[PDB]
Parts: sequence; structure tokens; C-alpha cells
Amino acid sequence: SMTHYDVVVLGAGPGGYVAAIRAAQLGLSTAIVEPKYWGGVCLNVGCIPSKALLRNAELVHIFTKDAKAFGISGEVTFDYGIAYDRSRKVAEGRVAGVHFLMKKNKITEIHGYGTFADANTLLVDLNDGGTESVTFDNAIIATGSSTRLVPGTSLSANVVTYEEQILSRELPKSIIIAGAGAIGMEFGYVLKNYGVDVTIVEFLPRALPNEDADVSKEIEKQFKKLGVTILTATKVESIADGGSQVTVTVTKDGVAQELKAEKVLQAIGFAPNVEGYGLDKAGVALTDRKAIGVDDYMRTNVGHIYAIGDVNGLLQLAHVAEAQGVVAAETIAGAETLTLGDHRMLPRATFCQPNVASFGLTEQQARNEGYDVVVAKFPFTANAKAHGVGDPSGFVKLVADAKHGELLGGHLVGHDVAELLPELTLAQRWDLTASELARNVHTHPTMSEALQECFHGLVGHMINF
Amino acid sequence: SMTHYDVVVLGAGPGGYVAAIRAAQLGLSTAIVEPKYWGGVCLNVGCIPSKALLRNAELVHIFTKDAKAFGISGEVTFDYGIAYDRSRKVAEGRVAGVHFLMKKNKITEIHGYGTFADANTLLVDLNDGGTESVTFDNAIIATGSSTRLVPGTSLSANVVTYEEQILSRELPKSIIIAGAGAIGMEFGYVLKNYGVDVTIVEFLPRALPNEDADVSKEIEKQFKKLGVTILTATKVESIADGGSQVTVTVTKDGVAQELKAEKVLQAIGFAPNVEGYGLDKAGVALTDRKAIGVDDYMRTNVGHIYAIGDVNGLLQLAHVAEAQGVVAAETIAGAETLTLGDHRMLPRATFCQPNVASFGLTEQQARNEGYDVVVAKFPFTANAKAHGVGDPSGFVKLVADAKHGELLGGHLVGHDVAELLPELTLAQRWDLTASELARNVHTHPTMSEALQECFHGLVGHMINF
Ligand SMILES: Cc1cc2nc3c(=O)[nH]c(=O)nc-3n(C[C@H](O)[C@H](O)[C@H](O)COP(=O)(O)OP(=O)(O)OC[C@H]3O[C@@H](n4cnc5c(N)ncnc54)[C@H](O)[C@@H]3O)c2cc1C
Ligand SMILES: Cc1cc2nc3c(=O)[nH]c(=O)nc-3n(C[C@H](O)[C@H](O)[C@H](O)COP(=O)(O)OP(=O)(O)OC[C@H]3O[C@@H](n4cnc5c(N)ncnc54)[C@H](O)[C@@H]3O)c2cc1C
Ligand SMILES: Cc1cc(S(=O)(=O)N(C)CC(=O)Nc2ccn(C)c(=O)c2)c2[nH]ncc2c1
Ligand SMILES: Cc1cc(S(=O)(=O)N(C)CC(=O)Nc2ccn(C)c(=O)c2)c2[nH]ncc2c1
Repeated sequence: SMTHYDVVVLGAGPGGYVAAIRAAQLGLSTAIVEPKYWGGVCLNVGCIPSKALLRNAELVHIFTKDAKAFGISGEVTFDYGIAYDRSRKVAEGRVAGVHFLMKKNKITEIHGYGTFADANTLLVDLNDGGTESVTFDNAIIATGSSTRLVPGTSLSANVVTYEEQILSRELPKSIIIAGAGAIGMEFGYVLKNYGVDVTIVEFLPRALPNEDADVSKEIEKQFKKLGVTILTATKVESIADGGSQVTVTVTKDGVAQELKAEKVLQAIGFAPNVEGYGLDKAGVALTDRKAIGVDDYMRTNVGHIYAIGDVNGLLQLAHVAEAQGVVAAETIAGAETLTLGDHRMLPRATFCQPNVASFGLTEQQARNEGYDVVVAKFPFTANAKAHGVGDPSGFVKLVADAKHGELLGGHLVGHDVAELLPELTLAQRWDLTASELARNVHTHPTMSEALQECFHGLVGHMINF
Repeated sequence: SMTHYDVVVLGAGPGGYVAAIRAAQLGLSTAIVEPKYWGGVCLNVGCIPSKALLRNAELVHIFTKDAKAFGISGEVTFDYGIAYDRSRKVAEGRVAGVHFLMKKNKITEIHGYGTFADANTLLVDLNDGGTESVTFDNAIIATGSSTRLVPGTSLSANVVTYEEQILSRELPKSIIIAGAGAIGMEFGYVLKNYGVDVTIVEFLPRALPNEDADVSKEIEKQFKKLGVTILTATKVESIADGGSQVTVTVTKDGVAQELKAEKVLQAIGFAPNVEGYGLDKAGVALTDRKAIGVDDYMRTNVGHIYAIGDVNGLLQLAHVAEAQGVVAAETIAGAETLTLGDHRMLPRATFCQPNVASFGLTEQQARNEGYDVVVAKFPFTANAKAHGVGDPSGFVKLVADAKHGELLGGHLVGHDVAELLPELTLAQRWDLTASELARNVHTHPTMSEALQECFHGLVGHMINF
């Protein structure tokens, strides 16, 4: 078959399908090619299902630890199979929503796998058998990333990635998780609350090493109190699957040690998908770290080809993919757009309980980049709402530049703190300083009150602390 | 006793003790007079214990009605006595924090009841017996408000206000709540979840009549599905306490009916405290509704006397009392301050399930005042986190001016929406329009994403809806 489009999107993840919607809004003939996951990893086996499981795990946590505090009585069991069932129903509903949005915007769905023939032609191997040739004036690459394995290791029946694990309705008696990033910590939180013995191994000296160091130590303590064994500054050397048990050999300070569990989860990182679909035949250049290179407008070395989402490796998150897709579409249409700038200023959150939420530079990074840093730290022990909900742990930490009080970063750990970033990222984008932020009245009693107290600390002295 | 201070504050509620803190930070000799409640109504018998009880009630709803959906083998029991005990423990902890803040800022506590002798003299009947004569350069009246009763009715053993009810460890079998404001609805939510038969009567034709009409319909539906009987456009004629039962005669459409229950809660409104402490001797003028009149800087008609908090009746909320206290202190000291202007723009929230959160003008009010209005509404059924937590009900509704997209109001109902207001009020006060707001990236998956989609709808078309 043969067809031609103004814009062709490769991949239907959060970046791709939002890129297609914006292009359609701008009056561009648009098609999107996807062979497997409509909504990509996020909606099928990522953000959507994992957060439903985290909610279920949270309820187990409340009951097993705080039943006395909340005056709860009764003998009950929590079935993980029902938790799994609900996560699949929630995922399937949002996948349907993606199809609704494609049709609403009159976007052509092409069900197959695309390979670049040249800089303007794409060959599609169709799922329902057959082949089709699609040409385009512009292309938006949104092919995602894949799990990076520990060097030397392989996958097997008892060594898995997030995909086989999140799709498992039955759990093992013990698991060893390689990687203390957000993914590894979230799985550890779910499995531990449902009775699994969990050990997490991280090569770097802190769990969640991308976060501010104060956040790392708070989350490590919470997870250890939850019963999770956390080994930081520890290197994984090998993984031996023996069917009846998996032996993991690790090293710390030159000493070797063998760990054993029924299963192992590989969660050390994700590599952009760049092989097997003709990036060479299109002339697309990769970076030194094997991600598709792009400029501020998500444009590759080829001017009419863009790369958005996890494949450019800038910040592998769903809301980042969506944003990059909007920039790309508005650039193609010559529309008014706004570049994202330094991707470190973008927000991010981890949805174990307590949540972790942050944007911008850590205190250490701000000082290491020559800023005259001012810091304000408010503990949730001085927050009325945090005591009301029964979780007074955590803090809000804001980093600012002393000259005008412009925000450099924010780092939160506490109950449902993920919802508190919008005020901070807005002020940072539009040059609102702490002296203006401190005048914004926050509703009482809310966790967000901790933000206001931090503003008072950046410009002067706190009031309720 | 005979002492003099630059600033004397009357009442230790959120307005009084924050105003005292700000005065101290500004180098003013400050004293504060309180006979009963340090932290006022809010910390002792208001915001603080109320939100602890509402947390307990939230957990009852999750673990009983949603037990099988979350895979719980049975329905556990919640003991209200333990919920009461935790609420008193939380309240005590925050009251102790106020005393800590007074000492930290070197503020002089005067334990007694103050009465004005003239415009510069306060006679304090000390709790420990004696009397003290306090003179001042400036005074800050922060005496709060008291419950309004239905005309012609009286308090008795089975007819109570918020204060007696929130301090009860044992619940009745049935109750009739007069008034469907935020306080009436919250008590109704707590008591209903703990097994009480609840009927709420409201004179106006909508529950939560101060919110946007759309919000009222949603919350009425949720409360009715919860088992609460709601009678609107219904007037209370009489309340007859007969020991073993209370008979409440109500009328709707010229038709009378008798409602019977074990107890009755009066929650129709609150009247500023203006009697019994010598406002006449100080010459402070009252409004036509019997509140202390103030200008934008909280000054009364007497240039050196101020009135903050509920006693001025502008907006009877704790965070409003705090902000007015900061304005009063800064004005007294001659420091840079920012008036609150139109108080309808300040935020507010109600903490039942679902939460209700709003600021600014309703759609009905905005049109009524001549604005050319644009409205964007996003339902949480299209939000990924809402399904994950198990509550996709509610919506986000933003009202903006069509000339430049300036925000006029925002109205939210749903899971945890109380925490989502800071971004909205920040943009409204520093003149950020829907165009700038739409560019602020929101973390995925959060409830706050529905805010960003609303921004898109105001500027053009929504993406995920
Ligand atoms: C367990 C887990 C939990 C996560 N939780 C969160 C979270 O809470 N928040 C968050 O922001 N992020 C989260 N993430 C990350 C999130 O999933 C990714 O950032 C996001 O999915 C990236 O979107 P994308 O469109 O760039 O790529 P993807 O979502 O991976 O989509 C790429 C798509 O392209 C398709 N494709 C690939 N090659 C081709 C080709 N040649 N032709 C056609 N189609 C092709 C693939 O089939 C795939 O469906 C999570 C990830 C995991 C694994
Ligand atoms: C059940 C309930 C729940 C509430 N929940 C919330 C909520 O979630 N959020 C919110 O924002 N608001 C809430 N409120 C409202 C909140 O309590 C008030 O808005 C707030 O307390 C007002 O503070 P204030 O300092 O102005 O007055 P108050 O807090 O009432 O303090 C006034 C103080 O002045 C003292 N006083 C009076 N006369 C004198 C005198 N002559 N001499 C000396 N001292 C004197 C009184 O003893 C009292 O302690 C709630 C109220 C109730 C009843
Ligand atoms: C990455 C992502 C995913 C979702 S989403 O997973 O919730 N989703 C794909 C949206 C959705 O389903 N829309 C609709 C609309 C109408 N009708 C009838 C539907 O059936 C479905 C996000 N929501 N908001 C922000 C957002 C971001
Ligand atoms: C109306 C109100 C009440 C509280 S509050 O009820 O939480 N409170 C009175 C603050 C508090 O207790 N501070 C401290 C500080 C130090 N030490 C050692 C303490 O013991 C207690 C609010 N917090 N944030 C905002 C806010 C607003």
C-alpha cells in the first residue's frame, strides 16, 4: 500500500500520541504507527498500572502498621491477585481512552512496525499481515527505551524486567532488586507490603541518588523501617539462575558476598531504542551515550525529523515526553511555542508512601554551579494537616539564589507531596521570586502550607517554625 | 500590675498569635491576651481536631465500602473512641507549639480576659485572680466569633453546637444537622461513616451554597449515595428537646413536617464577638451586620486599633486570619505590606470525601458582574491517578476573563483537591494568564494534571479530553 502525510509519529506512547494530537489541532495531516502498546509503556505496563498497585500497597501499609493508632479492629487478608486485577482494568481503560483521542482528532492509526527507508519514507510491517509504504514531510520519533541489564547478566525464568514482573499475578517469597531508582523502590514498596522478602542493591552510595541527599536518607530509613534491606555502594557482579533459587554475587569495599532469592528484578536503567528500524537509512545522528540527539525544539540533525520522549534520553518521564511532543508539533506548524530549556528544572515524583517530589537543582548542585545559595527547610512535624492524616514525617526543602530570591530547586518528601510542585515550577518558569511567593495565601490546614513557610524562610524568618 | 507594650493582641487564635509573631519579628514589644484557647477555636475545637476525625472517617469509607474492590478479605471495624482520642492528642500537640512560638519570639503571654477601658488601656481579669492594666501604642483585636442559633431556639442537653459535639467521645444513634455549610457537611461525613443516621437541613436551595452550583450538585450526590439525607430549601421553625428525642419542625413550600432524632447540631453560621469587652469604651465602630469595620490595612475607625480574623466577618477562615494579622503588624511597623483586596479571591477548602476546593468567583458570579467569561471543565474520569487511587469522581472547573485569559475563579471537587489551589491563586495575584499557565508542566500521574488540561481548554483545545 501507499500513502502520504504531513506528520508521521513513530510510537504511540505518551510522547507520540500527544504529539499527534497537537499536530492534528494545528491542522496537519497526521498518522501514528504502533504495533503493540497504544499508550506505550506508561499506560500498559508503566505509570498507570504501577500506581494502582502502589495504592493497594498503601492500604496494606496503613493496616499492618497503624491499625492501633486509627482504632481498627478485625482479622483480614489482602489478596494481591485482586490488586493485580484492578491494575489491569485501570490500564485497559486508559488504553481505550487513547483510541478515543486518536479518533476524536481524526488521526490515522497504522498498526505495525515502522522502518526508515530514507529521510522521508517509512516502511511499515503490518500486524494483520502485509506491508505499507508511508511518506511524510515531517517525522516525529517517539520509540521509547528498553531495560538496561547488569553487564554480563541475562534474563531467564527467575530474572526479569519490570514488564514480566508487573504482569505477574502471583508473587515470589523473596526478591532481589538491582537498582534503587524510582522504579526499584516502587516495586520494593509494593512487594514488601504484600509479604515478600525484598533486598534492594544500588551501586551508588544513596537510594534514589538523583534526589537531594536529605531526601535519600529519609526514604532509606522509611524503607528499612518497612522491613526492606537496602545495600548502597554495592556492585552487582553476576546473577546465576538455578531454577530453584537465584544467586546474586555482590561486592563492597573489595569484599564479595552471595545473596539468594527466588527471583531477581533488573531495574538499573533504560537505554533509548535506536536499533532495528533504519535510523541509519534516515541519517539520524546519535549522541555519545547512544540517544537520539536533538536541539531545544526536539529536532535532530535532519531538520524535518524530531525525537521526543525517552528516546532522546533527556529526562525519561511521561509528562516530559508529552511536553516535548507539543514543542515538536508546534515547531513543525510554525506555531508559537516555548522551549523547555534546562530539563533539570522539570518536575518528577516517586509514588511510594511517603512520596518524593522535586524539581530543579539539589542544594549541592546549586552550590557546585556557582550560585549564592539560600535554603529553607520545614518539617511536616510542624504542619497541622500532616498530623491530621497521621503521617508527620518528611519535610519541604527549597533552594534559591540569594540575589533576587529566584527558585533554583525544590525537594519534598512526605504524604502525597507529589501534588505540591505546580506552584514551584510556575514561579520558576515566569521569574517569580520568594518575596512574591510568600504573599500567596495557602489554605489551612494543608500540606501546601509547608511551601508558604519555606517562602517566609527564604525572604526572612518563618512564622510557624 | 502596670505594663506598656508597642502592640497588644486580644485573642490567641490563628490571627492573633501570628500577628504577634510578625510584630515581634519587626522589633515591636508585643503581648497577647487569651483566657482559654491558645491557638483559638481552630487548634482546640476547630480545624485541627476536625481534620483528624475526617481522616479517620476517610479510612472507614475505604476499608468498608471499598473492601472487596481493594481485595480485602473482610470489613474491619473502626472505634470512634480511638478516633476521638487521637483528635485530642493532635490538638494538644499543636497548642503546645503555639506556646513554643510565643516563647521563641519573646512574646509576653497574659492569661486572662481583656476589657477596653479607653482607646489605649486594657483591663485584664487574670485567670489566677488578680487584675492587670495594660496600655499600648497599638491594639490588634482578634477575638473571633461565636455560633449563631436558629432564631427562637435554645441549646440544651441534646441540642448542641460544634464545640460540644466535637468534644463528645460517644456518638448518638441519629442526628439532625441545621446548616449545610462546610462545618455541617464535615460533621455529617464523620458521623455517617461511624454509623449515625444523619439528616442535614439547609435553608438555601443548595448544599455548600457558597460554592459553584456544579460543585453543590456533585457533593449532594456523593453524600446521598453515602446514605445521608439532605433537605434543601427547607427552613427550621422550632427545635423541641424532649430528653429521649428531639423534634425539629421544618417547612418547605408552605408545608410543615416534624423530624425526630436523638441530637441536633446547630451549624447555620457564626457571629463576630463584639459584646462584653468594652469596644464602646475604645470607640470602635461596627458594621450593619455587627462586625468590626476595617479598611484594606485592617484599621478600625480608631487609627491605632486593628481588627483581624473572624471578628471582622470578611472571610471566617484560619489562613485568612493569619494573613490579616501579617498585614496589621506590617502596617503598624511601617514595613512593606500587601493588602488582600477582594477577599472573594482567597482560597478555601472542605475536607470531607470528596474534597471541595475553590477560590475567586463562581461562573454565576463572574457573569453577573459583567465579565466576558470562558470556562474549562475537566472530569477526573479522564485522569490517570484518580483511577489509580480508586476515586475518579469530580472535576476541575476554571473561570477566566476572555480578554487576556486572566483567572477569575477556580472550583474543584474530588480526591485531595484541597492541595491544588496554590498554582491558581499565585497566577491570579501576579497576573499570569491561561497562556502562561498552560506552559507549566505538571507531573504525571497526578490529580494536578487536570489543572493543566483546563489551562489548555481556556487557551484552545484540551489534549487528553
Ligand atoms: C514500571 C514503570 C513505572 C513508571 N512510572 C512512571 C510514573 O509514575 N511517571 C512517569 O512520568 N513516568 C513513569 N515511567 C516512565 C514512563 O513509562 C516513560 O517515561 C514513558 O512511557 C515514555 O514515553 P515514550 O512515548 O517516550 O515511550 P514509550 O511510552 O515507551 O512508547 C514507545 C512506543 O514506541 C513503540 N515503538 C518502538 N519502536 C517502534 C517502531 N520502530 N515503530 C513503531 N512503534 C515503535 C513501542 O512499541 C512503544 O509502545 C514508568 C516506567 C516504568 C517502566
Ligand atoms: C469545627 C470547625 C472546623 C473548622 N475548620 C476549619 C478549617 O479546616 N480551615 C479553616 O481555615 N478554618 C476552619 N474553621 C474556622 C476557624 O476556626 C476560624 O476561622 C479561626 O479560628 C479564626 O481565628 P481567629 O483568631 O480570628 O479567632 P479564634 O480562632 O476563634 O480565636 C479567638 C480567641 O479570642 C479569645 N477572646 C475572645 N474575646 C476575648 C477577650 N475579650 N479577651 C481575650 N481573649 C478573648 C477567645 O477565647 C479565642 O480563643 C473551623 C471552625 C470550626 C468551628
Ligand atoms: C500520559 C497521560 C495519560 C492520561 S490518561 O491515561 O488518563 N488518558 C489517556 C486520557 C483519557 O483517557 N482521556 C479520555 C477522554 C475522553 N474519553 C471519553 C475517554 O474515554 C478518555 C492523562 N490524563 N490527563 C493527563 C494525562 C496524561
Ligand atoms: C494556623 C496554623 C497552625 C499550624 S500548627 O498547629 O502546625 N503550629 C502551631 C505550628 C507548630 O506547632 N510549630 C512548631 C515549631 C516548633 N516546635 C518545636 C513545635 O513544637 C511546634 C501551622 N503549621 N504550619 C502552618 C500553620 C498554620
